[PDB]
Amino acid sequence: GEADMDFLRNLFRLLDELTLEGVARYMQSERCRRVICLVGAGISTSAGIPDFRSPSTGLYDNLEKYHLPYPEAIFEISYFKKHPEPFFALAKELYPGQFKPTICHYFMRLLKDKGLLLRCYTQNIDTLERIAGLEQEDLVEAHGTFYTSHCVSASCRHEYPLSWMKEKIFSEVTPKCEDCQSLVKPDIVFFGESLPARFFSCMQSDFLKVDLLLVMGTSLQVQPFASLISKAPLSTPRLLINKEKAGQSDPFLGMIMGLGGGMDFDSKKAYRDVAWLGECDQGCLALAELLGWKKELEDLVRREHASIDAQS
Ligand SMILES: [Zn+2]
Repeated sequence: GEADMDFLRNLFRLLDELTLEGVARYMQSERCRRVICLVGAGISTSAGIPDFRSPSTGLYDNLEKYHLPYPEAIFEISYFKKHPEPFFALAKELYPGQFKPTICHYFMRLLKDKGLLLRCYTQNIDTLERIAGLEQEDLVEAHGTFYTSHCVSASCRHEYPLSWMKEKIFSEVTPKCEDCQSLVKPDIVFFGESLPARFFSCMQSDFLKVDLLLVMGTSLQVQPFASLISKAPLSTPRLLINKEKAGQSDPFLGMIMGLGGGMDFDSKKAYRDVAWLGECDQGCLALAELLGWKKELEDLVRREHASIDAQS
């Protein structure tokens, strides 16, 4: 309890039918023991996370002053080591503290609480999964996280807490290691940086025994997820909850998808994939209701959001 408050204070085998109802019944069967969620930006839009693709907002205004050689440079490790300022100016905007987890995030928290969540693979860097209660062990953050930070020197790797980093960034002080003076950066996985070994190992193990895949707030044709979805055993049901199904646009990926076990919701061969088109929060609300978890989710969201306001 006090630990939860300190945590927040510092921060701030098949379906009967191919329908959401069918998935809910499957989830209540004894065969559904391991669930993997693959999530993208769509699960955080209701929290107020902006569309990072638009220069519209004042998000990148502070950056049009450092003159980056190419867009990806702000997340490239060799560039960071020579010019850390741009990334830290952007991180000031991205660090957690201004947003609360959504209904969708707390739904995954329930899966955790109930012993159903094997793993949550996320493309986001808003830290909302962790704020919602998911622990490192439950997560494969494709692009890393701002929650942990480490000295960039391979011979050092000293770790630093969120409050240590948070203070520096808001004070606009470039974080330096206290042991070796090298730069310290949040554990966002930069181009040219190796990701934790755990990522590959989870990707190679988790889909062998998964009983259900919940894909939310992301297109199926996204670099990481495209491959993971086809790794699950052939009998594993897969549910997509997103506002719209993405269109084609690219022959190789498309063909590889059709030949490798990609989602099949509508063909004559469809047998285990379900698409539920609408807002992620609405979809999790719908699913929770079918499972008899409406009130529990309700109280969870209300209570966690209130703890965040209270801080303490
Ligand atoms: Zn160091």
